[PDB]
Amino acid sequence: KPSLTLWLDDKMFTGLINTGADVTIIKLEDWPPNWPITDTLTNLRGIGQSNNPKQSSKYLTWRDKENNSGLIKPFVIPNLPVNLWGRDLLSQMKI
Repeated sequence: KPSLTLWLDDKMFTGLINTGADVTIIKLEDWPPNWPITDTLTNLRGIGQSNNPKQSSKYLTWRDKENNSGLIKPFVIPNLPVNLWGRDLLSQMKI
């Protein structure tokens, strides 16, 4: 399958598996507005400073449906049409 549903802290998210990227990206529309984000100067692949990318301020706990768990600190961007799981997350999971 091409997509994966997981929990980040206390919310479920679905996204495409994006093993080509080292970092995970959540679309701003799915980002809970009470969760802290901070502007990032990090140079993301394919994303320009003018998109004003942000990063989760804290690490989030991820869980899968088997209660395997880890931590990721995803980037968050506007006008992204799907959530994209990167290697930061995928290398922690049994796949």
